Amino acid sequence: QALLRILKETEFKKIKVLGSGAFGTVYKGLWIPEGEKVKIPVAIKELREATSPKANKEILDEAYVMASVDNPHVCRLLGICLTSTVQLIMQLMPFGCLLDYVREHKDNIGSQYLLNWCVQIAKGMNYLEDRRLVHRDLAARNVLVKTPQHVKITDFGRAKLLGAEEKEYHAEGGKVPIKWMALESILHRIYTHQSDVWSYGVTVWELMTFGSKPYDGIPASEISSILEKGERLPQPPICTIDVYMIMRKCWMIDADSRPKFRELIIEFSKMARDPQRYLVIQGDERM
Repeated sequence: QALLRILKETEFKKIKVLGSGAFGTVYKGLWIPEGEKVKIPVAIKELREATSPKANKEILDEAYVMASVDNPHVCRLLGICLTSTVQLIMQLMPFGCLLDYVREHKDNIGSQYLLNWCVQIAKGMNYLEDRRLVHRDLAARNVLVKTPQHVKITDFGRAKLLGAEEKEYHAEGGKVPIKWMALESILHRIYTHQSDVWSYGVTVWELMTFGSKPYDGIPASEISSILEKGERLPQPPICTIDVYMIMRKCWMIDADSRPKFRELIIEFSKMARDPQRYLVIQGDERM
């Protein structure tokens, strides 16, 4: 139940950069246990910014849950460095993220695969919700491919554990993935399990469009007022009215009108067992 290992930042050798963003940077690296000569390849995700004692406490709480995940669709935290800068130690994911996968396999991805990825992502989110984690970071670039049949949700220190009494999380200022965020989050910096549902919706949009960019063209600044105007992301060309109407429910203004992750698992599960009733892909069953 409590498995989290806290390691010395001196036990890691960075080897190459796998990626970098605003929020931090992922290294291909090497763990070398102190007192040991064995070297073991890890991914090292270290946060761009330094953190307050409050920030660390929250990352530390979330980290203890992450280090103990049962679920096939969430990446387990291997270890953590609470040194100068925080570093999450994750297992290497050589296929990379689902966002990349769908962009360069666009022509061989069938309705069956898309709908299965949605079920798996929802299962991982539903499980995180049971562990009381609000993910705050769900996007296609944060779903990793273990095999094309098997995807996993990963975290970069942004998830937040909720006290047994709490239903919200109110966040500080800073950089945010504003085009994946529920409107409450953008307006009031409040996050809940239901704002996670909003992001699931955008992530499913990302997949159904084979890697399209959300609100591409609009600056972050307008997003809030465009959503207030009623605009949402457009219906993807392969979506039936049934799939799209679900995305639209994920982007409802009242977060209690959005579906639950357990309902999302049920809907996409039935769709997943008759893919061609719901997605209209050209050459679909020829892939």
